[PDB]
Amino acid sequence: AISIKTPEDIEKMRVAGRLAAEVLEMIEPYVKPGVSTGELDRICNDYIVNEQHAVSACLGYHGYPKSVCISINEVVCHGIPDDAKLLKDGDIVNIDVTVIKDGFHGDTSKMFIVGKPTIMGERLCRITQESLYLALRMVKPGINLREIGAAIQKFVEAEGFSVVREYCGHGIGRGFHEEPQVLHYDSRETNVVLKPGMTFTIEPMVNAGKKEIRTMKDGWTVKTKDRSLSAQYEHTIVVTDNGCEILTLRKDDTIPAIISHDE
Ligand SMILES: N=C1N=NC(N)=C1/N=N/c1ccccc1C(F)(F)F
Ligand SMILES: [Co+2]
Ligand SMILES: [Co+2]
Ligand code: NA
Repeated sequence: AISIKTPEDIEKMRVAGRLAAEVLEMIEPYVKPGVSTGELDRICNDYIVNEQHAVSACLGYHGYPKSVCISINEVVCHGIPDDAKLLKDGDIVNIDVTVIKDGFHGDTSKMFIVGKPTIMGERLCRITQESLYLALRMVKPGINLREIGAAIQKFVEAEGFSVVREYCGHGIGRGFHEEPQVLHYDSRETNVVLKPGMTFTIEPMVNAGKKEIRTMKDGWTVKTKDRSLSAQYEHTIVVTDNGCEILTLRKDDTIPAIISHDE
């Protein structure tokens, strides 16, 4: 029961996506060594609310206590903005912003690397993003979700990394999570054939080591089961008549906003 967004609806996604991508533009300057994840959440929430005049879709969603998730190193997802957590040299850092504005969600996230990169997180972060872009490039009317998922996996495995299975991109709209599920791997289960006007996310979680994850005592923080690094990027898109438009693109992104397969 995939909604097909209207024109007016799609225009609201664009706004909401820009909003969400703008939070992540805003925050980069403040992503330095010595800063606290607790501090960043403070910063993004103030902005979301006061400046952007939007709400976090994070906050109180299943009891989520903070306004953005911010995962570090071997934290895979849903890390908790913690006033005592500080960023060190060498850290790979995901911050996931999801925003509602005028009743539509925008949902995006990115890796920041902090101070002096290391070769390994410099790399895992690169593949992770290329595995998103690869997939972004496949989206068009009549392709199957299954193809996309299979493709992300191969890319990712060929580099000696694994795709986290527990999480998936998703339908998005008036709801955070809508059909379809966007698995980032192959499944006889998946058989979705895309149509002009579906909105959804692509957001592969990629581990440097093995694909097994583990939730912490706090009920929230997911880690690598082998403490290997993990990394994620996410975008929201609309399928178009000839391809896709990416609705949460940033100035720092290197793929076009509009993507066409037509002649
Ligand atoms: N699937 C997701 N893509 N972006 C997000 N923020 C996603 N999920 N967030 C979840 C999922 C379950 C429970 C709580 C959250 C929260 F709060 F981080 F948003
Ligand atoms: Co997100
Ligand atoms: Co998402
Ligand atoms: Na991580």
